[PDB]
Amino acid sequence: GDWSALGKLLDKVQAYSTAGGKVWLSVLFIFRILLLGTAVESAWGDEQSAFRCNTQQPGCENVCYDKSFPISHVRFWVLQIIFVSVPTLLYLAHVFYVMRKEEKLNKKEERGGLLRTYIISILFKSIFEVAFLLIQWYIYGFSLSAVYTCKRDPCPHQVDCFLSRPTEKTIFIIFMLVVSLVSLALNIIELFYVFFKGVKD
Amino acid sequence: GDWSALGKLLDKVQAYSTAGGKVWLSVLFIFRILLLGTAVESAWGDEQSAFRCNTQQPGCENVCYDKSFPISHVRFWVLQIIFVSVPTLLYLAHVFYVMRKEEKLNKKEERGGLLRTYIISILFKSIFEVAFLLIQWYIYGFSLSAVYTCKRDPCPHQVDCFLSRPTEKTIFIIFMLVVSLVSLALNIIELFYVFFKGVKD
Amino acid sequence: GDWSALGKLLDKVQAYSTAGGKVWLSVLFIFRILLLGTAVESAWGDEQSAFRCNTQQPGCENVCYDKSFPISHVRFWVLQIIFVSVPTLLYLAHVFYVMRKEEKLNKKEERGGLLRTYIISILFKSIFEVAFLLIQWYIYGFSLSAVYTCKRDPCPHQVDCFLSRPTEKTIFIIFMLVVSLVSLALNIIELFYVFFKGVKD
Amino acid sequence: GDWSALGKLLDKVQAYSTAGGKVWLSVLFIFRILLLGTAVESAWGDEQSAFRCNTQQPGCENVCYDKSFPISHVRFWVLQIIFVSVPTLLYLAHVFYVMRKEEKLNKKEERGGLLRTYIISILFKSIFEVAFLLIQWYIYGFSLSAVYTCKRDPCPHQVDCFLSRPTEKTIFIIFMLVVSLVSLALNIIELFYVFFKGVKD
Amino acid sequence: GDWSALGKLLDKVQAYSTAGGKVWLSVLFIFRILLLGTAVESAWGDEQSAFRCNTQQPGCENVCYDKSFPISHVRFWVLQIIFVSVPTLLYLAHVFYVMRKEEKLNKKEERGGLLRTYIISILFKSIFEVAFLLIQWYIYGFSLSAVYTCKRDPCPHQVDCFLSRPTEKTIFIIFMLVVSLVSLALNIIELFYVFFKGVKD
Amino acid sequence: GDWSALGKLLDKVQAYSTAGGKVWLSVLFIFRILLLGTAVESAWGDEQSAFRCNTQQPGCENVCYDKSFPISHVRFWVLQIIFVSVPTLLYLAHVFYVMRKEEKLNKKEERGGLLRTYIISILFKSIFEVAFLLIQWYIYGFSLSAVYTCKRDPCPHQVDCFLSRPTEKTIFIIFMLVVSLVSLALNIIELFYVFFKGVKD
Ligand SMILES: CC(C)CCC[C@@H](C)[C@H]1CC[C@H]2[C@@H]3CC=C4C[C@@H](OC(=O)CCC(=O)O)CC[C@]4(C)[C@H]3CC[C@]12C
Ligand SMILES: CC(C)CCC[C@@H](C)[C@H]1CC[C@H]2[C@@H]3CC=C4C[C@@H](OC(=O)CCC(=O)O)CC[C@]4(C)[C@H]3CC[C@]12C
Ligand SMILES: CC(C)CCC[C@@H](C)[C@H]1CC[C@H]2[C@@H]3CC=C4C[C@@H](OC(=O)CCC(=O)O)CC[C@]4(C)[C@H]3CC[C@]12C
Ligand SMILES: CC(C)CCC[C@@H](C)[C@H]1CC[C@H]2[C@@H]3CC=C4C[C@@H](OC(=O)CCC(=O)O)CC[C@]4(C)[C@H]3CC[C@]12C
Ligand SMILES: CC(C)CCC[C@@H](C)[C@H]1CC[C@H]2[C@@H]3CC=C4C[C@@H](OC(=O)CCC(=O)O)CC[C@]4(C)[C@H]3CC[C@]12C
Ligand SMILES: CC(C)CCC[C@@H](C)[C@H]1CC[C@H]2[C@@H]3CC=C4C[C@@H](OC(=O)CCC(=O)O)CC[C@]4(C)[C@H]3CC[C@]12C
Repeated sequence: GDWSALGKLLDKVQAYSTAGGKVWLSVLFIFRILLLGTAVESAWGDEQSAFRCNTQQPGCENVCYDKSFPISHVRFWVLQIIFVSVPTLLYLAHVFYVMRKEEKLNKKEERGGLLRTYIISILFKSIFEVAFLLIQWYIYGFSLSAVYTCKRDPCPHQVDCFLSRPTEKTIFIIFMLVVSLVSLALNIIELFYVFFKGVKD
Repeated sequence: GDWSALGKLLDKVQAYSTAGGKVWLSVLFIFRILLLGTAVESAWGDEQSAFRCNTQQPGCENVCYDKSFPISHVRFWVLQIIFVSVPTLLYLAHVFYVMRKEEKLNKKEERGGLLRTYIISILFKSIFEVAFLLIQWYIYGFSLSAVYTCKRDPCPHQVDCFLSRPTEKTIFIIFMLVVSLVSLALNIIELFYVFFKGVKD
Repeated sequence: GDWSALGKLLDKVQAYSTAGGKVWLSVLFIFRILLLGTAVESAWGDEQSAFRCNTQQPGCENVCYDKSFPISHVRFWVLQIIFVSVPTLLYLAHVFYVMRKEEKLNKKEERGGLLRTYIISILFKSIFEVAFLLIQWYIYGFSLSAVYTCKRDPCPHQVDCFLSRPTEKTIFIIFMLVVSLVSLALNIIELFYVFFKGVKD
Repeated sequence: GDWSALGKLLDKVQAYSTAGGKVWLSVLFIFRILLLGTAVESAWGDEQSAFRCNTQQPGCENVCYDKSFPISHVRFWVLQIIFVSVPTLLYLAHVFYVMRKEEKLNKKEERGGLLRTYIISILFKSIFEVAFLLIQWYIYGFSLSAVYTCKRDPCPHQVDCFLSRPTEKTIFIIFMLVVSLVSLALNIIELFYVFFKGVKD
Repeated sequence: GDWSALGKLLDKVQAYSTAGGKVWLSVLFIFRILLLGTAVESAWGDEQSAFRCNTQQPGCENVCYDKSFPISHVRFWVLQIIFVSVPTLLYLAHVFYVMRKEEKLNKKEERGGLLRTYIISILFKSIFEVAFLLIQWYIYGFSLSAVYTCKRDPCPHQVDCFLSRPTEKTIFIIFMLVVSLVSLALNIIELFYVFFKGVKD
Repeated sequence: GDWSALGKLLDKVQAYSTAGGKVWLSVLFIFRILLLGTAVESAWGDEQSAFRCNTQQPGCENVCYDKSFPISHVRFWVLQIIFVSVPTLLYLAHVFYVMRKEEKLNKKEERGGLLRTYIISILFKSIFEVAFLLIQWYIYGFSLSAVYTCKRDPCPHQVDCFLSRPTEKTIFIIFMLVVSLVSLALNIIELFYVFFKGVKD
């Protein structure tokens, strides 16, 4: 029977949030982490072993693979999720510490103080997710072709290379895209609601 | 001695369900997850290493494997199970939050409100499972042959490829099919019972 | 100090069982699962990598391996153990739920009802284990030879193939066989005892 | 504060044992399991990949490896340790159940009964460990040579094969041998003490 | 309900630290360990398997790889993080032991004593992190080129070698660099604050 | 709230030890185990796969590798740490059992007894660590060269072999050496202190 303080912190951290938004956002986060950890990781098990190019020059395949894939999508998604998860942890730690400070102050002596930080965290999450989506659109796009052309030294003129299981990777990319879009929509809806309620004072 | 609240939530979430259906559905879910995680995963350990085609052109085997298997069945099953498991988690979280809200309201002051969401969750589970079954029937069918014909560029005209342990994969596919059929039958029986009882008011 | 209810359920679920049979069956189950998970799994680490056939035709080894081994014994044993473990879990869940229902009924108001299901579970376990043993006898037998003859297309006429470490696999097969025989004997002894006691009323 | 019953069972199960023998036997068991699980397992990581024979006939190396090593020592040690650990678990379960039965009997009503089983367990442990040691002496001996001669079909006349890191395996075999000898000595000392005390009545 | 002593130790160990610095430093440490353990480790999965040099002499690639990479960056980062984490653990253990000693002393009898050690720990952390950064700058720099020249025996004159995915490794190196810079800035800010407050007495 | 007995045992087992030595020794042990388990294990991931010798005779590389490395350093370090950790566990178990015996004796009835064993454990730890260090100095030394000469049958006259990443292994060997030296110094300081205090009576 030592769950009262945890419940108190949980209910105090959810003051200004919508009744429905909490469950949707939590289950979306859980779905994202489960999908990232369970099966999509094995799809990128063989990123370079099965990658072959049609040439005889040794060492050309390494540089061609480097140029084709500047960074694997799995680690990009990991960075995205950790960067969208950090601000909530910061907010939780800050509110926990200030609550303990207030508890000590009231034990010894037996708007905007919190909403501003909440809005800052929400806008940071939104801007980070939209920036990551824009970067992914700019670098890789949202389609993969099984044939790639490589024109980097020391490979002569042009060479051809083939990827592995492009359809599966494309499907998973689309899934991550739609999940991120849903997350952005939920965050912007929450921000609109809180701002609309704050206008009415 | 901190299990009273968990038991209260567990008994409150099982209000309108049948006496017998709960145990059957729970053990079916446990059997499905155990079978998916324990042994069937190792059967797909070598999906592309042992896959060989009878040709000398480099790079043809990659595209032939891509065309033969647009998506591995294991990850399809993982997506199916997570999509049929999410709505129950949503329902549980929603009922937990509303119960906490009612507890706070009654502490400070010392049909269809829930059945509609229950029916929505049941119908969502049924439609998702039947849609996944229909998609699996449409794409892969329910039989695998050890010999496949590939007619994709840059392979000349037609080439032949061989899979690995098709009989074992076919057996596991049939097992998953019958498990899904049992799940659908249980869900439709529960829906029929609850609707029949609701007709009598 | 929250183990009283678990102990109550444990002692209530063991009403009609013999004093000695409980420990023997439990330790047999633990021994079986430990042996299956600890060391025998590594013996089947290389099932197809070390399997070689004496031919030059590409792709013949895959179909020959498929025909030689329709299904690996490890996954067959996993299916057998899960199918002999499910009915006990069903019985436990059912008795737990009915006990909670009776507790609620008696709180608000401050033979064959269970033996039939017990006998059904025992007979189901016995019939499933004997069926699995019969299937294993019919398909694989209980001996493995290091040399196998393959006569399947597209391999010409007949080819020869060699397995790996047949003696170790044979020893483990014999071990699993004797364990299953002991389990069947214990189950039939329990059934005989309970029926003999029920005859005397 | 729910450790009183566990302590009661622990002190009741250690009635007739020596004051010093308990700690020595327990730490010996812990040392054995830690050594088996931590580092010696990796030494047998490459049992067949690095095993090479000096021939050109395909498939001869498989049968030669099978004949050279009928069973890996690691799994033999696992079987030995599980077979010497089971009887103590049986004794603990039996004494726990009879203690619960006596507790229920005394709640409702508010030598050789145990020593015989104890001696049976001790003698079973001793006979099993000595039998395993004798079998290991009879089959593998206690020395490994880096060169082995194979005279099994279909290899012509005689062929030569080489093992991997024989010195390390020999050292670990000697370590397991001395640990087993210490265990046997401790068990026989305990049996001698208990019999000598029982003679005096 | 056994968390009071842990909370007491946690609040006593955070006496002289800033209100804001605690959460920032803790979340920075958590982010660092999560990034090190989650995804960056897999990027160095193939450090030597994919490393190829353009030559025919056997054994030259080993020495060229040894000369190119005196030590992998992952283990260097592990050493850095463990060396910057040890002093805080030492401080925590020391304060815990002295608090227990004082508790015993006061039970039986029913500035600079701690700040000096705190400052020592802070300066040790700062000097260790700056030393590690300087060493990394001196040895590897902060850029990797896909082509390397090797001039070590027994390779004739000069040979060329190619690395793998240099861009990803460079990105992760930059990430670790900026994280370390942030950590150093936070530590120096904390030291400046505590010294400035100690000047005023 | 069930930590009082554990704290009592912890404070009673630390009677004669120095105030400062406890934390230093504990953190040294934690650092050693963390370093052994975290990163140094992966450095020996490829001990035999990358080891190549300049010859054409099959099977010579196996015996040359066996002669070059009689035993891997990682398992030697594991044996060293387990052998220096066992005596403390023995002392803890013995003091726990005698404390329980005294508690039972005083409940029913409502120098050198411990220091000798403490000194025995300390001297055993010191002698074991110094013996392991001497053995490591005698067998492997403290330096590794990338080129090794092999003169064992059936290799003709002399052959040359190359190791992998010798610099990293040398650095880790030096690290383990200095850690062991620090441990020996701490143990001898503790022994000197306790003997000096015991002289004064
Ligand atoms: C070992 C794990 C399984 C449990 C211990 C860690 C948890 C207490 C932490 C880790 C990650 C946290 C989550 C990280 C991100 C978010 C998104 C966050 O989104 C919001 O709705 C914004 C803040 C709010 O409205 O509460 C809600 C909290 C949540 C689910 C956090 C809840 C608390 C979690 C589960
Ligand atoms: C770490 C794990 C082992 C325990 C912590 C998580 C559990 C509390 C959750 C995770 C998955 C949940 C299950 C996911 C899906 C379902 C199907 C669901 O199906 C129904 O019968 C519909 C709803 C109902 O009638 O209760 C019943 C609840 C159950 C078993 C859930 C029960 C609660 C579970 C076990
Ligand atoms: C995470 C694990 C280690 C603990 C949580 C799960 C256990 C509470 C369950 C899982 C598997 C169950 C076992 C599965 C099969 C059987 C065989 C069954 O056989 C019988 O004797 C028939 C029924 C009876 O007489 O009780 C006895 C119960 C037992 C050991 C079950 C006891 C309860 C177990 C250990
Ligand atoms: C998950 C694990 C770490 C804890 C849960 C299981 C333990 C409660 C069991 C598992 C294995 C058991 C051990 C298996 C074998 C033995 C040898 C046995 O040898 C004897 O001295 C004979 C019997 C006696 O004199 O008590 C003593 C008990 C012991 C250590 C057992 C003690 C209880 C153990 C640790
Ligand atoms: C099994 C794990 C997940 C929990 C058990 C171990 C923790 C109790 C320890 C392990 C590592 C420790 C951390 C290691 C390093 C630091 C940095 C340290 O930096 C400071 O702010 C300096 C000291 C202070 O101001 O408190 C703060 C404590 C913290 C987070 C420690 C807090 C306590 C931790 C989490
Ligand atoms: C699952 C693990 C993380 C916790 C359960 C096991 C611990 C209770 C044991 C396992 C290893 C033990 C350690 C092994 C070796 C030593 C060295 C030993 O060195 C001394 O200072 C000598 C004895 C003393 O002065 O106390 C101190 C105790 C300690 C840290 C032991 C403390 C208790 C430990 C952590």
